[PDB]
Amino acid sequence: PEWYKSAVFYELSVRTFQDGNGDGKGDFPGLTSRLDYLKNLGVDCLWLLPWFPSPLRDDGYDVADYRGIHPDLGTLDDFKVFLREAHARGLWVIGDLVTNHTSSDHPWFQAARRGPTLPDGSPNEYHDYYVWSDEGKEYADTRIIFTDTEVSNWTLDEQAGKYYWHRFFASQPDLNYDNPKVVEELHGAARFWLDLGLDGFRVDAVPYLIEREGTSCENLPETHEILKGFRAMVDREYPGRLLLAEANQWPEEVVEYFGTEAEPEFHMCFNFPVMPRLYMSLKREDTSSIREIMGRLPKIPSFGQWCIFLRNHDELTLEMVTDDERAFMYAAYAPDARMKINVGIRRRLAPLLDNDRRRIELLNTVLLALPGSPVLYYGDEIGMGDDLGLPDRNGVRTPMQWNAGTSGGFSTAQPSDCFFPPIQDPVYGFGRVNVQSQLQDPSSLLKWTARQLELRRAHPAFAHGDLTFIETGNPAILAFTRQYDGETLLIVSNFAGNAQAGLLDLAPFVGRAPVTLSGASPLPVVTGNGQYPVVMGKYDYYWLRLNS
Amino acid sequence: PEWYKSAVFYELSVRTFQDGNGDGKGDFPGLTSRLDYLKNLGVDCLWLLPWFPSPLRDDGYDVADYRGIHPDLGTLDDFKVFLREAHARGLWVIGDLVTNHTSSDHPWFQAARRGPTLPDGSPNEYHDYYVWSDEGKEYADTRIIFTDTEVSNWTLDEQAGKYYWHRFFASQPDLNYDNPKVVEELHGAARFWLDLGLDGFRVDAVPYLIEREGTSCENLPETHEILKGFRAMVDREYPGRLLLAEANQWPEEVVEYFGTEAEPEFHMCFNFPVMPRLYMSLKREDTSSIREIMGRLPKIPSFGQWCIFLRNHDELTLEMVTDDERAFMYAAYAPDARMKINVGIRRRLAPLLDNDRRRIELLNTVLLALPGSPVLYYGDEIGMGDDLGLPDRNGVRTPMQWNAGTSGGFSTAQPSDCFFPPIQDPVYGFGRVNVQSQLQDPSSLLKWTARQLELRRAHPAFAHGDLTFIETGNPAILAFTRQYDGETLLIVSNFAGNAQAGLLDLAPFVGRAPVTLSGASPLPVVTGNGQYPVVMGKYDYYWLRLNS
Amino acid sequence: PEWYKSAVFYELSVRTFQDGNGDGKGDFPGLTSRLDYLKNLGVDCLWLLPWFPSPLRDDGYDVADYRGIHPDLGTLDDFKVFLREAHARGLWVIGDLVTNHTSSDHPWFQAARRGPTLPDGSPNEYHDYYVWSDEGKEYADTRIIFTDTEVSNWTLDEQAGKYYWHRFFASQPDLNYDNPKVVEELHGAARFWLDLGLDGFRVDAVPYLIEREGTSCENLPETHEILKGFRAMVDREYPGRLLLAEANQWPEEVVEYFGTEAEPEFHMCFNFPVMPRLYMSLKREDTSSIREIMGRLPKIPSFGQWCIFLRNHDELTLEMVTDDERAFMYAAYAPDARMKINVGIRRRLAPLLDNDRRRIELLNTVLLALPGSPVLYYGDEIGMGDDLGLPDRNGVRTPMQWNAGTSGGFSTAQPSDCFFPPIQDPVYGFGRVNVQSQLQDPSSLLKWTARQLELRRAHPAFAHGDLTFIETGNPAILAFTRQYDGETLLIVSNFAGNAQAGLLDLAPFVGRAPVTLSGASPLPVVTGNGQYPVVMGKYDYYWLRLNS
Ligand SMILES: OCC1=C[C@H](N[C@H]2C[C@H](CO)[C@@H](O)[C@H](O)[C@H]2O)[C@H](O)[C@@H](O)[C@@H]1O
Ligand SMILES: OCC1=C[C@H](N[C@H]2C[C@H](CO)[C@@H](O)[C@H](O)[C@H]2O)[C@H](O)[C@@H](O)[C@@H]1O
Ligand SMILES: OCC1=C[C@H](N[C@H]2C[C@H](CO)[C@@H](O)[C@H](O)[C@H]2O)[C@H](O)[C@@H](O)[C@@H]1O
Ligand SMILES: [Ca+2]
Ligand SMILES: [Ca+2]
Ligand SMILES: [Ca+2]
Ligand SMILES: [Mg+2]
Ligand SMILES: [Mg+2]
Ligand SMILES: [Mg+2]
Repeated sequence: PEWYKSAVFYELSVRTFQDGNGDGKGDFPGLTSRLDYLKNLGVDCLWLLPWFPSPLRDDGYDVADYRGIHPDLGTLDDFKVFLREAHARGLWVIGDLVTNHTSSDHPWFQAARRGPTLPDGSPNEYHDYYVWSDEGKEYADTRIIFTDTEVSNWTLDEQAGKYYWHRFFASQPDLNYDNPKVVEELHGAARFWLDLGLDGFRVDAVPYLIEREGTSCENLPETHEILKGFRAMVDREYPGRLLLAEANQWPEEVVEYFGTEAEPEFHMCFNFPVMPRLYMSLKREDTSSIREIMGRLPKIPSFGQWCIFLRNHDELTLEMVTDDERAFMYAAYAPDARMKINVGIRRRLAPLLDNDRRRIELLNTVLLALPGSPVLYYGDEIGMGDDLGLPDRNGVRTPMQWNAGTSGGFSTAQPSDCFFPPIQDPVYGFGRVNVQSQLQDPSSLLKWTARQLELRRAHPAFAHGDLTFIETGNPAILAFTRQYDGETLLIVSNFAGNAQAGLLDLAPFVGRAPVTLSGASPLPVVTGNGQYPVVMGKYDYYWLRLNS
Repeated sequence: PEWYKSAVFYELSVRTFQDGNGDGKGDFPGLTSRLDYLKNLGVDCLWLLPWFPSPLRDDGYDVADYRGIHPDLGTLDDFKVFLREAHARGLWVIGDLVTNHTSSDHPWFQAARRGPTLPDGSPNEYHDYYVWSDEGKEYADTRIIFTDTEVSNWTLDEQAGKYYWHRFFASQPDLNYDNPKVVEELHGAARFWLDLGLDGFRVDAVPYLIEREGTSCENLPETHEILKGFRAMVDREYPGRLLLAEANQWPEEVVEYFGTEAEPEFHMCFNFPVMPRLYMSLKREDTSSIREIMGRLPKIPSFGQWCIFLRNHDELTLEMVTDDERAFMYAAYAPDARMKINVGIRRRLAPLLDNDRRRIELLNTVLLALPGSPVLYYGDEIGMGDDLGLPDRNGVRTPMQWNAGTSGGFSTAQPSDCFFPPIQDPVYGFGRVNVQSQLQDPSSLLKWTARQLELRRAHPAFAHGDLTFIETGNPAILAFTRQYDGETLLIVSNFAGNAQAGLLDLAPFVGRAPVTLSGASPLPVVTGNGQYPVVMGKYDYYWLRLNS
Repeated sequence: PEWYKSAVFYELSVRTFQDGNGDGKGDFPGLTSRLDYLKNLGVDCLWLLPWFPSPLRDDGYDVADYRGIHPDLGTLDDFKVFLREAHARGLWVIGDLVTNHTSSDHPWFQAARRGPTLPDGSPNEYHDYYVWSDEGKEYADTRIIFTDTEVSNWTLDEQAGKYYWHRFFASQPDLNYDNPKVVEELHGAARFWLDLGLDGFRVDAVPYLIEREGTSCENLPETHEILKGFRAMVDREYPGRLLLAEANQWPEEVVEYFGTEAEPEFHMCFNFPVMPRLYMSLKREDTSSIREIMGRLPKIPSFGQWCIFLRNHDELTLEMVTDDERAFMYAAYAPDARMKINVGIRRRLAPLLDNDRRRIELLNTVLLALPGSPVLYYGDEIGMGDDLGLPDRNGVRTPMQWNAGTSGGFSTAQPSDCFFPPIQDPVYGFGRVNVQSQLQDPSSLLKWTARQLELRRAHPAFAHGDLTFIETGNPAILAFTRQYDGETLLIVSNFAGNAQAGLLDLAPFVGRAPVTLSGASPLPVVTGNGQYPVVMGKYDYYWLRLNS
């Protein structure tokens, strides 16, 4: 199969990973010096947060120049060396393609805001790069994403004397995909990096490209059409590259972003629908929603692969759960108002689970066992915390924690001069949570992650198999099979914090012996009616094979 | 009107309030020395927990003798002084009538377990006192109440070689109320205490008296009949005395336990329907469930009053809430499995609200301003915590905390020798939480409670007026009026942790000023459409009078 | 800008914070061991009370060696370790420079008092260090500061047979700043500590340096000139250090102590004029004094920052308020004779506000929201009380209360062996009020204070913004805006104990939507003419931003 189908992805932010020169900002040289770490961990493809020139009002997702390297990060030369050394070690690298909008500081908007027509009466060709309105009445009753900050998706520009559209911050005016010069402007952005050897893109905020009156301005067919065309371009000019979609929508609409066999869109999309149901189930001690929401995902094209994930650099999003499910999530996972933002909970994986390794390991094993390619968020493999004193979603973007030295090993700059402060609290600060500690610790979470990815490489059914759920007679116990190329894996997992009993419907497997993938230790042979009694300890995960 | 309509109740346990003599067990001489404190708090009626002789397998709710005083608590003489001194201070006292069942140790059951006929052939009249079955397949698919202890509501008696019935523990066999001799053993048990001057009874577990095949064995019309004859008795032989029912059922089944004007039952029932919705609304910042369960309550007889309460000696009960309501409450209010028992949450009021006085005060103001008569659980007026290392529901029955001396002022005996250990943790311990502390502190929870009761007493609409909810334009803001004898109170309460805006429908009251009950500070008069704009700070409660 | 404009200051006393060796006295080893506490609280600069050798007749403000460490506190090595550990955590430190006077035990004064001419007939260079009069009739009609102790500002030295000047205790003779050798001795004291890395100085009693006949001997131009020279010396030889002035004068004279842009003096002064008016307004429930006094303060130099404080190690000074205001304050806050001392009230914050956390929280938020940098008095963040059985102002200097073990955690010596006895009363004693308790209490005053500072960090308009008072129609409601960097904060505060309504004049902000800084909950958009109705609870603080 395709290479993204067997990849382990790792999300990181250059500005925040490793500082080479002491100025308190992460840079490409520093990242380059930590590629062995990543490769040794089991990671195949790096996804880098936006690295472009930017005023950084949205941490670099407000892009001022698509064909360069933000000075904080080094030079285009440093980037090219980084990418040569990543491929040297057999890693792929994808970047973040911000397509729905640019920074207000981008030259195109600096131009667009001079008005429709130029001092000499000739049309301003850049005015139609963005979306203007005289009074801002259009696209009413359209959802506001950054609700804690924006009262409107229209904002009046003082120089233009008109309103411009923005699905995100006001300093992030939306591009106009009804204008064909904009479609080409970002094909050209794509070519610039694909040409240098980048292996693909995470494509950002794709559901919000085209706005149409009388609709939600999400998932519009006019939007999908642009993505089909973006895929046809890459498919022709750069075979083998990866287009990955950030499309947090409900199951029926998400699968649309893969396109069809006849008309392909994305190769992979994040599985936003299952993510919140993992957390809900852990609290409810009941994995129904996991099974229900996955069952609502229609089959995807041949070339398609899901990207599975526990957390990332944004909040834990509650946009696409029901109202009762959202209320449950704030109650169970955000007991401080400060942990809420913009319809989601802005916390890291370990804090979200009360720093309980049994529960952390549990969800990571579901992450590695569900059908897709997993993506780890940087620092989650050592158990990093968060700093909710930082604004917006930056509390989960604090410096990587490398050792107990100055600034957690992130920089020789003082923690007060680092672009964000390395966490220093008594539970998750870098005197306790760092890579150097966990490399010497024989039983560290980091060592555990490495070992678990290793276990998964051994069994291609994780990467490529189907998924069939198994009845257990106990909602605390989720059980399913993964079949691929002759091998059958049984995954049994307890989402309860005490011992749980189950009776597994192993009818199709009578006469087979389940045996542990780790240590090749066999269980009683399935007999009789195949209803198989099991007991599990708290947050237990059973990775088993069903014999030939 | 009736005295229980204007009364403030207060629930305590003699074994646990005050130890007079130094042996570690609270007693009636000790309780007697604290009547002045209770008088000064603003309390009118003491409800005592079961004081009868007993092996204490359900803390005295397993009664071995309905006509005595448990030796722990002193003697029947000590009882008589206590009731003289309480009455001398204008206090009413009601006992706990454990009707549905007795202790296995009661001399009734020791006789009934010797078989249907005696060793000399004659028939054993005590056998039909309890409910029996040879195989114990009757009344199946009936709910277990103590789901964490009892596997079945039938248990084999080894000597009588049959099964007996028990809705509660196996040492608490149900009484057979088909047998009219049992109805008369409890009438005469009631008569014993009423003859001594006791002002009433709280009656225990009244839904579960009669059991019949093909029914749930709850609120059976037969059970109600027995209650009707109990009130008919008391109305005749002891006018003015009080019958109060513990009936945890859904709004439509609970009002039945009042009877009708023509056929009366209880004077008072505990308003269980609203109790869990108070907590949900605080966590959801959504006061909707309060208005809906209050709305499902049908009007009650003329003589009837609700008994409003936040907590008691039992768990917070999750039996009469939906499955999603129950699952939400576990998430929001029971982070540990230890905190759970028997479809409920075994935690004191202050721990339930994270010791946030602003929240504690809010639920109290709602407790004091809903229609009915409030009952305070002992020690919640100084903010006692709990001890969840103690079995069953004992963790909310730890000794009262009077001062910072030996065992919190409860006993001269060591904490290890007290019947329950006085709490000594750094947050709720008697070094931090005690009555001497809060009589000196000008602003303690204790003095706040005494003053809020003082303020309530000044406005009889609180105890007898009607309830009209009011539209606020914000699920977080609960607003209602109370109307009685020409007074109109307006009770606005924020259930959200941040500031909240609201538009109150004061259309009926255009032209009238609202003014504070405390301080006589008037707000702007209501005008025009009477949509009254209001802002509220976190957890704010506005007690206001609408001028005339 | 400069670091002290963003700093949160914290005032502590080494002898009283933490004893690191069991001898009952705080020391620098002990204070070093508590630095993570201050860091995690959100403190940036530690103002340490006088740490010099001294007989402690005024608790170390009678200095006897400006270049050493009082043996109670440890050695100069201990001081160096403390400064290294403070800076290693991003904490600045400043000392208390006692410029106006030395101890009578100071070597200089033991020398000066020998007479103008030594036994060998040669002159005594140290006689002219202090201020001498032959009959003590100069500067008559000049205020006595320590009115409860000192009957005159001239006292007869037994040995010199002349009169020496002292604005303070007779054991604190005033230094004579007309002698330029004196001026050099305190530039030299400054240099010593400024050379070890200390970040600056709180400068004690700076109005009273120079005395002149026919004046008040306050705020004289000759005193300001010496202070300009002190600023010049630091500006040149130690750039970036902080000079903070203690000048309790009337609003006009206070501002002089900043100097001018051309001839600079102090970087910061305490905002003494506003401090009493905060208390006046809380008792009157009328905030006009807060506005009248704030508005008599002229604009300050570019480098100027105000230091805001509620209480400190002194008495609550009533020196700079009218006779009627002072009589009110005595009536409202000094019921017992014992509570007055020298034109002022000697009580801690929490006793002053009757331990009402609502009122403690209100004034703390005004402290954090007025223009300036805030300074917290140690132990006030946990609600410490006072011991008015101690003499002078020591009642507010009792040891920090850390846990509920021996002496409250301050020392392993018994309370009766501690320099001052740690409080043990039922309301404020370390058994009820201590750090460890309040770290476990999910709702403690300590956590509140930490979180409120974090709220403040997030909005630079608090440190840096301007201030426009806003009409409300209700004197009980104090409303103002803070504008900086185009972020606009609206801060509304109720100073009364019941609900209050008002009409905010928000005309400059029509079309803006106010949202809570905590939670982002929106109030209605300002419409119409910006007359915005609000209702507030008792002692409510609305902390709002005006979303643009
Ligand atoms: O709807 C799902 C999401 C999409 C959005 N995430 C992406 C789009 C935004 C584009 O500027 C950006 O802030 C964010 O980091 C990106 O990863 C949003 O900001 C998230 O908070 C949210 O969970
Ligand atoms: O359904 C309401 C309830 C009734 C039951 N409460 C009473 C019945 C039990 C009788 O022995 C007794 O333990 C309990 O204290 C009484 O107040 C039960 O134990 C509670 O858990 C529960 O909230
Ligand atoms: O007028 C303001 C004040 C200054 C003075 N405070 C300082 C000067 C004194 C110098 O010896 C000292 O006692 C006090 O602690 C210092 O902080 C005075 O003692 C206070 O009572 C008073 O509030
Ligand atoms: Ca768009
Ligand atoms: Ca029964
Ligand atoms: Ca002087
Ligand atoms: Mg760098
Ligand atoms: Mg006793
Ligand atoms: Mg010491």
